[PDB]
Amino acid sequence: AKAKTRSSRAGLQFPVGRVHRLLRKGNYAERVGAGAPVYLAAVLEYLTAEILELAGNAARDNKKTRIIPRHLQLAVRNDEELNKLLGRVTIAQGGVLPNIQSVLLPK
Amino acid sequence: AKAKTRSSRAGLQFPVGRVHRLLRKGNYAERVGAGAPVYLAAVLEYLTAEILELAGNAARDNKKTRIIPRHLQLAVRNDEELNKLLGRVTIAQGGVLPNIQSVLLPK
Amino acid sequence: DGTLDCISMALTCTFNRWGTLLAVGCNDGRIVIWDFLTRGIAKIISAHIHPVCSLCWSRDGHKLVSASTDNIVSQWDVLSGDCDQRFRFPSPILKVQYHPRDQNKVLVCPMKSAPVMLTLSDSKHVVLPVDDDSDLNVVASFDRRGEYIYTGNAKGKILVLKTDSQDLVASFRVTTGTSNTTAIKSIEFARKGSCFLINTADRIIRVYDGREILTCGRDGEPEPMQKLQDLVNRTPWKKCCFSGDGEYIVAGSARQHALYIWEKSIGNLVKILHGTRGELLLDVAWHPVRPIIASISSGVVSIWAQNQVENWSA
Amino acid sequence: TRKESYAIYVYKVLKQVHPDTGISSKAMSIMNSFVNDVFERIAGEASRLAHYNKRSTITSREIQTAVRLLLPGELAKHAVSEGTKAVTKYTSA
Amino acid sequence: TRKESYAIYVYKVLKQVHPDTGISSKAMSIMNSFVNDVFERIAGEASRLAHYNKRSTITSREIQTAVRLLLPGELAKHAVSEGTKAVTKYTSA
Amino acid sequence: KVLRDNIQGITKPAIRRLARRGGVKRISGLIYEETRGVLKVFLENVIRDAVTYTEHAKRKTVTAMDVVYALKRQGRTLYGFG
Amino acid sequence: KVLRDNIQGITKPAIRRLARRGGVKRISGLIYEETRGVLKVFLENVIRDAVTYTEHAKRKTVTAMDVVYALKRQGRTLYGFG
Amino acid sequence: KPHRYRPGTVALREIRRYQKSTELLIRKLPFQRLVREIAQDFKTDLRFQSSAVMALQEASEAYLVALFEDTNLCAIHAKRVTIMPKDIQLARRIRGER
Amino acid sequence: KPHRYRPGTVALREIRRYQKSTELLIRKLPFQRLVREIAQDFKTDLRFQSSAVMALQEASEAYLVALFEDTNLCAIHAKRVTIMPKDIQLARRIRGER
DNA sequence: ATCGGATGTATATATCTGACACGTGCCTGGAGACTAGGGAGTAATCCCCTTGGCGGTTAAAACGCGGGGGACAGCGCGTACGTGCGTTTAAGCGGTGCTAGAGCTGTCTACGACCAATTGAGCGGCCTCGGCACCGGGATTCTCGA
DNA sequence: TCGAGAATCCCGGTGCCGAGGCCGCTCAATTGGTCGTAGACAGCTCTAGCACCGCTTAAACGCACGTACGCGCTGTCCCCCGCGTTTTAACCGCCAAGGGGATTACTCCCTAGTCTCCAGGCACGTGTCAGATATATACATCCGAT
Repeated sequence: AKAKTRSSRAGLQFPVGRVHRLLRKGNYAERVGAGAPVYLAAVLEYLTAEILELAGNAARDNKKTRIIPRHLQLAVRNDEELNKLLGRVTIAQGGVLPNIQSVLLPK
Repeated sequence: AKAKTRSSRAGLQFPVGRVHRLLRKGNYAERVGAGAPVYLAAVLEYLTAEILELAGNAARDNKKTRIIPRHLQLAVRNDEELNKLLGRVTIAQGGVLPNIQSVLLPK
Repeated sequence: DGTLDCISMALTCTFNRWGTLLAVGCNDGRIVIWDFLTRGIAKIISAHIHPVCSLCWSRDGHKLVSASTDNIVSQWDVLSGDCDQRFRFPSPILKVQYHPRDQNKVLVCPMKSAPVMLTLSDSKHVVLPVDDDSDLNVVASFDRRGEYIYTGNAKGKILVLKTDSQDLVASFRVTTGTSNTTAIKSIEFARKGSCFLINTADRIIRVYDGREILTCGRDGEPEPMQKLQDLVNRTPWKKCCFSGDGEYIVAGSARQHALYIWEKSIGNLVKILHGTRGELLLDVAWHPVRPIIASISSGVVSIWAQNQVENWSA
Repeated sequence: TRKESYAIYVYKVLKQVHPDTGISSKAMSIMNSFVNDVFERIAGEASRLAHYNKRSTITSREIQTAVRLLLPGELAKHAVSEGTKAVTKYTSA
Repeated sequence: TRKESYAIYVYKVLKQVHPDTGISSKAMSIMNSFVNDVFERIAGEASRLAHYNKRSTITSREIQTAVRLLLPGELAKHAVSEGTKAVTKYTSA
Repeated sequence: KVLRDNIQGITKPAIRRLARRGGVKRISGLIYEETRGVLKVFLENVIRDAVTYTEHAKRKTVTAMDVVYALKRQGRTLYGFG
Repeated sequence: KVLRDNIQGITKPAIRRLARRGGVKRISGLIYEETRGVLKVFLENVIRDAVTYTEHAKRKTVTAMDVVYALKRQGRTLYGFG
Repeated sequence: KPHRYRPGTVALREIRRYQKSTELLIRKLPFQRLVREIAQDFKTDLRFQSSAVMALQEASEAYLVALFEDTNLCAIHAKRVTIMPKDIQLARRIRGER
Repeated sequence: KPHRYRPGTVALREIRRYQKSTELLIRKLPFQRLVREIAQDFKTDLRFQSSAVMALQEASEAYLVALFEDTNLCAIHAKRVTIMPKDIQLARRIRGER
């Protein structure tokens, strides 16, 4: 009767028990494997780390401590693979990255 | 006690029991309602009737009996609602409805 | 960058050991041995009346071999100008080649027959074998070391045999990208080491190294040291060969009357000497010890001087 | 291996709407896959909607709403009409 | 009513990535919605794959295939490496 | 308490600022009301689906989740609200 | 039995007939090989996903269902094969 | 001597400013009344959560930004710098909105 | 006196013919070898069902037809009748393929 | 190309907050422990479909060959649109006020789940014939120099 | 601008294999019950949405006006269409080996399901400081006189 959360067993910061319960009661399959929630929480944690890295980078670049939606937009737009992941997704208070076309410049 | 299929009781041609089995094995809910497969068979029959009527009209217009994929594609493209339903769909051997732009015509 | 108007009716061009004499088998069946230094005639030997399809210089630059369209293979000398040998055999010849290390064996490639190595001393000759048994258009060439013969069939199959025993020391059917087969146009060599090249009919010159070829032996999968072609025009080359130093390789685009020189190691295109658009290029060769390129277009000889930076700035 | 399909039902519906009209096996397979795709889309939308309402039983109302969502306009109108009529016919017995 | 979310976990991974920085409530809601969306994408792909293989047990291999399908290139590579490491650490308990 | 004819709630300078955000330099007048139609058209899709969800929910108002799902089923999913 | 460099399997007259089907009247040469790239690019998506499905199937060949699912997950579903 | 910038310069400056900024470029209450008036087409006395209404408005605003983006693209492709209704119709046609 | 049609007329006739026709406008074996060569990027000795290969080829062919369609649309919008690589790039950009 | 000037924009400082970090008590969902069953893994076999190759045909790709026509660049223009200045309008805040409907809880019932017993609808497999693919030819119809 | 000439429409005839009707032979659909529970309904709550007031003011409407960019026309000129020849390799038909695809039969290790327990997560306060707003300043930038 030694208590220990499954997230610690995987050494992650996402709730493996919660995602396992959700995959169970979410009607995706008759049965759910044991390591599948661990793997899914792992990939979710990796994706969150990847996006939050660029988010905090842009926030520090703008001298802002708390990350704002604009920083999320800049992060997901500057990255190539991340933008390809969210190619048809919009963000609240996201706006558009600064982008001026070539000919539009004065001459 | 004799047995009659539900489609006969519903006055339908599509297999109601087969749709019920598909819904059960499809992991769409913990338990499918009684009238849900009947309703689904009904709407599927209506859609098939519409598309096949248009296809047969096109085939009779082409002086042929055997409905070929070309007739199906032409019938699909010759209806606004059906096109919007299948705009993201590619039909085999379909080609494109005969269409030429304006300026491409000589003078 | 030059021409030779005194030479007319040209069909072939070959270089001697020092490359100072160009043998021109003329349309009227004569051989003009033209000297490079004096830019004039070194010898003229009226061999026959049939156009010479191919010539080949001796290792010591003394003997020469003519192959007229009369199905006649003959051997002559540069100085005497007398017919040392003359023989007739059917299936007119496309390529004759002296043994690079021997002055008796000469390779001769007939149309409807397998290549035959004939002895200059006596009446002995060895018929080279055939893999696919239905070539009917086959090329062959002696190796640079005078120890092997590469034979290319009409279906990409290449047999490397020993120049003496003609035993199977290597064999490989080369791909064509599309994994099909292709009739071998030419198999030529360089003067240095063993790096050689194969010009095919699917417009891909393959720069191979004969060491790995001999190493693979049976059912080998050899890949060329370099791939050469014209990506923008897709020109089947009538003849391809190394430069004088061998580090560069020249190919003769006959359809558009030009010469294309690439490298060997990296194989990048050195440059393109595009001749006059009018004529039809037939033959091409490079001076073995000089940066000179002797081409032959529509029957007349043209010269290309890759002059270095001097002669105008010193 | 018994491979379940809808060919016979498409044939019946065709004979109903078009008595003396033929159909190719290729076009029959296209129609079968089209039925399968429409059924998949409708079932997925209905399941998502039912889950959004924290329900667990896909019923006639769910399918009607999913049809109103997926088909545009008069197609959806005639579809809901036919579905209601079939539901009435089945429930009457 | 305890309407759950992923807020605390996003906060934790943020602190472990950048301790000095913080995050607003709206940005946290965006992160929660994005997590839910990508997780539902992966779940749907896994369910579709399981149905395609007629298997009723979603396991780690299904998630591997789903993430290799969804995430592009190097994202997928790093994600599958992290997932394999995590599942190996967990199974070695 | 009935609303009508408020399509002009979107104004010419508002559309112009929106186009400026879109990087547009010069705009013709015939665009503005034209754009309005487009905008309205757009709503007639999502708005419809929105109420449809509420129609199934047997409720009488619209939640954020409703419009999020409506945009999702239209391939225009939106984050920040669930 | 190894294949390579067969991108020219698509030919200029083939692309031209395809464009004619697309109703194109006049075409520049710089299109042709350009188009090739596009085509190749397209495959690098679906083809990839294709083998991925087989990768999960622990098989060694590709079935029609595989490429159908690959096109489906890319919003380009295809009928006629399941 | 009053000073006036050349045309487009003020437009470019406003473009930079708005690309940098993030707030909504549409007045709240007019858009809300418009949403109510349009929803009248489906059922009366339909209420709305304020947050839901601004979410809808901002999603549609971002869709409008995107649409203006491709219209600008087709315009600069047409060797022009002024968008025209034909360009918007072309963009919506390519996107598959008709 | 040899006869020659004006340019485009034969092109328009072929357009009508191919719009009427339905067979594949790409040779089978070259496309199949291309698919094998491209799949070599993921695993060797990968076999393919013939029907699967023609299904892939025809789906990609229809995608190419669609792409040429919008390129034609942007071209006729640009007051031109000759498609250009910039037009294809614009079409793929609007479709969201880059 | 240059310099003075106006305008707009980035900055520092003040300072003022309200959203935000976190500390807490409590709940319930997640971890532990245990039991059943059976989907998945293994192996062995059968076989269909794949890959491979060869030979003859020609439809088709490649190449080239004139030549006319759309792409494009320049030029002119005038109309429509940015821009700045006004005047005028509802937009935004917040403030209170009413309550209609979300939103929660508690039933109790009617409604599938599920299990078993039963069997004809449906499906692999088998003839079989005629609509249709192909074709030969002849009339028909679009186009291009007069 | 009317014939000449080339590509298409169509009519009739030939022959074939796919479409279709039919046949055993399952097994998945039907029917009858019993169980446990999903949610329909009733009822109570409160809060968030709805509506009006008023107040200030940023923002919208309209005008005047310069002006510059869409548009239209000329002229050139490349370049791609068009059509002939020449090449090839796609295709198709056939034959071959086997290799993984698919199936079936065992077998069990894994997971659903159940009960117990407690502990991390979550609603809810609580200071508190990161950033939002104003102001004055200092600099970067466009633009006209030169």
